[PDB]
Amino acid sequence: MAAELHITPSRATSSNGLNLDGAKWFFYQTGTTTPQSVYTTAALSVAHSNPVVADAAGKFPAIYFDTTLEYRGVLKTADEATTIYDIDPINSGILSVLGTSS
Amino acid sequence: MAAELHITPSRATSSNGLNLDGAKWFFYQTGTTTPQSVYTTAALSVAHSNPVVADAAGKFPAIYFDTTLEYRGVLKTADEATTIYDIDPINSGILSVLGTSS
Amino acid sequence: MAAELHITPSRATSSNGLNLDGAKWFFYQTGTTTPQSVYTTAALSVAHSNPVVADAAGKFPAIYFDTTLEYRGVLKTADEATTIYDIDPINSGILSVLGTSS
Amino acid sequence: MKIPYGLGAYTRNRGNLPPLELINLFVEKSDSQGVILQSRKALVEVADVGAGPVRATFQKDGVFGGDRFTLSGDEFYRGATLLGTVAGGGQARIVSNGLEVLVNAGGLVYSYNGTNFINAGFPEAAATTIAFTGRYFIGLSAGTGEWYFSAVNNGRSWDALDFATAENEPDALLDVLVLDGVLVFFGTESIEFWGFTGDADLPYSPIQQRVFEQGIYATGCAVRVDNSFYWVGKDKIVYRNGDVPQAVSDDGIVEKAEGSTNLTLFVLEDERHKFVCLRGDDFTHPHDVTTGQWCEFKSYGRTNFRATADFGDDETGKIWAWGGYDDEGIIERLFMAGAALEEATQIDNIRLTCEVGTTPNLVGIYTDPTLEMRFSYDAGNTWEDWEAETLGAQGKYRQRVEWRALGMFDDPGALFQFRITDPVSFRLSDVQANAATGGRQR
Amino acid sequence: MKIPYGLGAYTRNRGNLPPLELINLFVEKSDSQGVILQSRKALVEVADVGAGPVRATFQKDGVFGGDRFTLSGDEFYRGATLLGTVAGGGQARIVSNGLEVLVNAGGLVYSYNGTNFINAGFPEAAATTIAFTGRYFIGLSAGTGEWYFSAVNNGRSWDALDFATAENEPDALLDVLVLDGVLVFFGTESIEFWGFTGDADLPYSPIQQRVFEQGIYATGCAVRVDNSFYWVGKDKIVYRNGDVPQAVSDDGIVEKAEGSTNLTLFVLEDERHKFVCLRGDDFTHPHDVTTGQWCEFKSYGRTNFRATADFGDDETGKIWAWGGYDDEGIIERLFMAGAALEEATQIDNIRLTCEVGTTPNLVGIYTDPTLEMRFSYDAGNTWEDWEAETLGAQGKYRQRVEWRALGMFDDPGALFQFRITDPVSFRLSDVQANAATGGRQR
Amino acid sequence: MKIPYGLGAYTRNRGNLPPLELINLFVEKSDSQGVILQSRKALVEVADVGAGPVRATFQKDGVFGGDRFTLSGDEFYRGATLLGTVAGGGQARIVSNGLEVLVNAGGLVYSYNGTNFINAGFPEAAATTIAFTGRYFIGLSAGTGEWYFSAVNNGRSWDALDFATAENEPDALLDVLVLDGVLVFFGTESIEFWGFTGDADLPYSPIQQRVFEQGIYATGCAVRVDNSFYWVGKDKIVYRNGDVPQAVSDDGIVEKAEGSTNLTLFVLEDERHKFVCLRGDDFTHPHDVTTGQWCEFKSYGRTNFRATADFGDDETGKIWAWGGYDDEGIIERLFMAGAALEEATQIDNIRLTCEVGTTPNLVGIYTDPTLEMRFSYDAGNTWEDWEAETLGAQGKYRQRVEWRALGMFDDPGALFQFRITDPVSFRLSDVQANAATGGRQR
Repeated sequence: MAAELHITPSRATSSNGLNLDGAKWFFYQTGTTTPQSVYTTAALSVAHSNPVVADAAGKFPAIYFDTTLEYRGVLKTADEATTIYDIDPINSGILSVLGTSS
Repeated sequence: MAAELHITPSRATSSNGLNLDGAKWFFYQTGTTTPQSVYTTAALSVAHSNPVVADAAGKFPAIYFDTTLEYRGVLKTADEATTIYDIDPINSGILSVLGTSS
Repeated sequence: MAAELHITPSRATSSNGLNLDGAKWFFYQTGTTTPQSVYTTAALSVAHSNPVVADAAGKFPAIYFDTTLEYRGVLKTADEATTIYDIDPINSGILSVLGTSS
Repeated sequence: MKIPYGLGAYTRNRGNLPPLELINLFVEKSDSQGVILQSRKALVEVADVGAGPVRATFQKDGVFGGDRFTLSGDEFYRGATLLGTVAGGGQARIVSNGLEVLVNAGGLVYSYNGTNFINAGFPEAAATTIAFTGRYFIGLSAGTGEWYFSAVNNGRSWDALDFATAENEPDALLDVLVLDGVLVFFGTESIEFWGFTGDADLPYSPIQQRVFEQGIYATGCAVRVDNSFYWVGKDKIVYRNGDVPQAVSDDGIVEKAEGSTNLTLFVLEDERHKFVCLRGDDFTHPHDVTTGQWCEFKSYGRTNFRATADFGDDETGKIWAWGGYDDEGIIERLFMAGAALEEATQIDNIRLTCEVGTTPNLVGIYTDPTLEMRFSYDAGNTWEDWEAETLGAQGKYRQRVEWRALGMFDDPGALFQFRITDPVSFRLSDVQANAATGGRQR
Repeated sequence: MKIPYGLGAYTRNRGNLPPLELINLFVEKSDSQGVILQSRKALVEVADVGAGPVRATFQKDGVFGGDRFTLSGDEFYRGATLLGTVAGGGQARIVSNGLEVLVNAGGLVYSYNGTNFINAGFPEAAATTIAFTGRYFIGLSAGTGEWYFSAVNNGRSWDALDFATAENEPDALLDVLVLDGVLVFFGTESIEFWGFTGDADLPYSPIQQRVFEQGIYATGCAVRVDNSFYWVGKDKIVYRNGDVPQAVSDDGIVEKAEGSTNLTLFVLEDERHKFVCLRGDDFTHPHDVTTGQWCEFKSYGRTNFRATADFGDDETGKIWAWGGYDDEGIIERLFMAGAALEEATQIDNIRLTCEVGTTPNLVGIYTDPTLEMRFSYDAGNTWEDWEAETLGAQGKYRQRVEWRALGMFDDPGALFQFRITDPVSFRLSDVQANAATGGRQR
Repeated sequence: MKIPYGLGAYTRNRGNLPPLELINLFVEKSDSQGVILQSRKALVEVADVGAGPVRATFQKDGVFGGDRFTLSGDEFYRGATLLGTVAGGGQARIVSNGLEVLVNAGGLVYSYNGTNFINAGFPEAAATTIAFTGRYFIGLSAGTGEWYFSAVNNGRSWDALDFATAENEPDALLDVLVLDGVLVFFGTESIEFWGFTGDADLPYSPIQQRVFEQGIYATGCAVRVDNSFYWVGKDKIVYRNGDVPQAVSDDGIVEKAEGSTNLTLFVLEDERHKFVCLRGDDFTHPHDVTTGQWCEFKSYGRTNFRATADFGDDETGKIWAWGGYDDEGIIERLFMAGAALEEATQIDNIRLTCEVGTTPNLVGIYTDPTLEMRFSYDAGNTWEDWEAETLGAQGKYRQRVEWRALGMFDDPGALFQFRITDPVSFRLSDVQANAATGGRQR
């Protein structure tokens, strides 16, 4: 009944056009810098490590959130420096927003 | 009342920094490897081909799902090889999840 | 209870593999080519400029919509030419679709 | 160029004429394209009753809430309840005013009310037809007879002294039709007109100098299509009411109607396409009424397109409507394109401008419909092998359908034949004989 | 050259036909230019009453000084006074002769005078419609019924023995219309005509051989447009009165009217443009009556162009008229221009001859309207990106609007699409495919 | 070549359309030339009465020897005698049979005879119009009323029981007209027809199925032009009697009539040119009836061409006729000639074929009339300076009127404008764009 839009996923690239390897997403709580878990499957059962790594070309694996609680993610390189992105509500709350308001 | 986040769409690129052309998204059913349809407009009327192609620089067109049924997509190159991504619930169920649970 | 999928954000790149700088998203109304506002924070308070700019490597800042009203965005370069993308419902209506139908 | 493809179903076997014909394709106008051929919608299943050949059905909205009255085999069904039986006869008819539902065969008149179903008591044994609803109920006595009428809105009580004789047909009476306030009585020899009087003893009176000389062929050969009506006539020439009765059937419909000793007429409703079907032994030629061109409906695997006075079946007791596609399995759709040529040519190409690549199938064998064409020499008295081209998968809206190595045509006319037997919807606007080669990925 | 731009709203989805259509643009003639496309005037706010969907309104000059009678929601408003309530029903109607103002719904008949508002006392419970004003008041009984009539100029006193039955429709009665001294009664099955007698006991009498066979679809499907009238019919084909009833709806209006199970008709008055709107579930196709071409009115941000039997809203209780521009925010106006091409071409240019640079804005974002066009291949089943050109500021009356780098068109036809969504008035006379380059500062 | 000069007054401001128009020039046929534009005759002074706006005048030959009856200001004048006064009202009317001369306003009915002028005694207070002369006198009661009638040839004695009500308009009555033996009553909602009976008690009877649905706009909007008549209608569309009422006003007359809240109609008699003037707030568009083309009469120095229901003035109490020239000082006469061009041209010349050098003046400033023309770009939204050429003195019948250094026209159309404001008579047959150079002293 409704149209969902598709966005192709990108790679971990530097300020130049080159690709990065060993880039690390650090997923946190809402604004507190305390580590949360990120699951690897369609369900919410198996959680992989919170500092994730990519391949030699910069492929991150399948990353799934838990929509009842907020998240916050950054990017770092292998030397833990040069913060690429930082997004404070990186999740879009489907159930956690409709359950408190609206 | 709620904030929706924006993500810029990417291109079909290889393991190197170069762009790919003629890359093909194959959209399937949930986990069965049976082809489903993907629509090209804001509504759900005109469906383009299930093996889609990009431009000479790797631009995919506007891709819209049907949110009442799940999807699964991959990427291949022109020679039908070197599977780039594979995401088993590539759609996020807005109505199909709230209609069965929650 | 439900799994939300993650997509890594991309950069503003040209037809070649090089990155672009000073790329401009123009956010509009639904289909009318009239400018709307785009907010910069988690809430819906502080709105930055509608022609946005990126960094020297093509980093756009945090871009948040208002989910009760539709949007439409394009891309241009610094010389206001070579339209990269054009997506007519670039937002996915969470509340504005459920409030009129379903 | 542009080759003239045929718009009618013209197959005459008096001479060995070239048989240009349509199968399951009718002609309508448009505005973007000029003249178009469109497909025939597939048949569905709507209501199912007890088995047997369905003879006549009936439902409305202002009588009994909309309960489906049918005559399957030898007995009623009101929904799925049995409601007694009917005697055997030739052609059925259901008449109602809202408080009572009548029925007929060749034998008897059976009335109905809230809970009872017994004999209405026609003033003699047999009956042919009943028509009128709103004020009276009018019955037609079999044999050399007249028409009887009942009391006001009371079909369960007839009378013996309530009749009115005719004065121009000595043989029989076969059919009756309510066109206006006036009545139309079909004799075997003449056609009369009887207006409404407004008395109590005799309520109808004749119009003096309005007599048509072409009597009806049988008891089921008159249809109120429009503001006026049609009939079949003592010979097999379908007519049309007017100042004088004009004819609408031509050669190739008249000489084919002799082989069938049974002829009926009915309507099929499409959106602003009121077809008038002439059902026979094997054929079904529906005369379209808005753009009046004969065509041909043919269901697959059988001897005739299955229908009756409504959308009921002729077998197993089924009723349907129009809907969608991919229900009847295989729908054959065939058209003709000829040249009436005189000099030896070099046909290097042939082209269709159809609708391309809009099939909804992704699994199964129908992902590429693959229509096929067929050469001919000698005015279609013998043919050649098929040459098949695909139509493309879904989303490929740019696919030319053409054949490139045809050859020489030393004929009184080159004459082609196309066919698609496949559930995908089909359209055709134009054809092209010789075209040029430009393109960007198509 | 000159590319034929479409004059009607033809979108048929039987085949995958090229959908040439108009949005908020209608066709009229002129004398300086030949054939012109003109814009749709923006809507205003005239009178505001209590909230709810406005069902039927009424004002004149010779009754009560001109007080606006409306039925918003469930209750009257005479100006802003409440005036009681109405029972719930299907379609409303306001009838007056100057000394009393009646109203209706599906339920009851409510009369009015100088200071009182109580029940008029219909001779039974329900009522469908009331029409006549000058001599009698005529009511239509719901169900299998007849029409009642009151005393002379006295709608507050009915009588039980004052009726007259019909003799041709057994199902129901739905609508009534006063065309002349005669009456027009719409049945669900037939249409009758009843002339004026001049007696005291029974004041009306039927005309004998004037019966139309296309009964009305619903209770709100008949409009007196002109010296004659329109209706909708048992199927979705809008007709027109004459010697025989002719049809005015074609393909692309008939197949779209099935999806809506609710159909109405009304007029919108423009200066010598009497539009006849067919309102449905989402569409509104107004049939122009002077140059009879279908078009499409669509209000922005909604699902349908908001209107009713008059200029009232379908929501919040508002009434307007036509006036000016820049009131409804955004008015979308869209037209089509296609080639029906057959050979590969080199389209180097495309041109409009519109009205140029007459915007009244100097502050704000609307100082340059900037319409935009859109390529297509494959008969409009997929499209391309927009190419936008400005229209110029105020006072710049010399500005060509053209696009210069189009390319090759290997198609069954090149097919373009233009759009302006902006409060500025818009005109179009002609287009040009290929032109030359002369000029003096333009 | 030959440039098409405009024959009508088409100025539509919906779009910014090119405003081709005529000023004081109408179109007729001829035989030597094909189609011609002719001038408007100047106005004179014929009869002068006491001051005030003249509302309605009257004179014949078979009543009172031909004495001029007028209503100037608030009081009569029979010649120069005062003859009492009139009450105040909206629209006047003078009715006579030869033995008595009636008059009207919105208020009262005043009769007249050989020496007395007192109240005729209408059976109630107010009156709208009086029409009939030969047998009866018919008055129209204001408000929701009927029409009264007097005795035979006796307008000074009315009666209260002599009336006849209408049965189709509940609002009001506004105007009455005697077309034949029948009568025509204009309601605010409908139009009725009433034939002549031949009895004594009630002398008139209605025709049953002749009702027009376009009621009159006001009390002064109906003119018997011809064997049939005209009116204005509830909306501003001037109609015409026939089998069905057809319309004669187009765009550019309808959208201009809304700005005036006062609309009248009358005739101006020319030799076989029966003009039908539509007078408003500032405009006067006379519809010619023999070659039906709209034009425009405009008197100089004022806001409107001064006239009324006859040749009376709207100010100072004057009555005239058509005659001669050089009386009103300045008569402006303006016409348009355009190309609807598409490619860049070289207009080296422009030419008129007018009447040349026939002025009767030898002293004064009008010995050379010297018309002048004016370029335009951008469809007439801005203009250029005048270029004037003389017309020659008297006796110089051979003088080409041309302009020789025009230049380039890069437009949607070159568009010129000519004007002569001078008492000399003016004619035009043809124009020429590019011509050649031959000659013998001209």
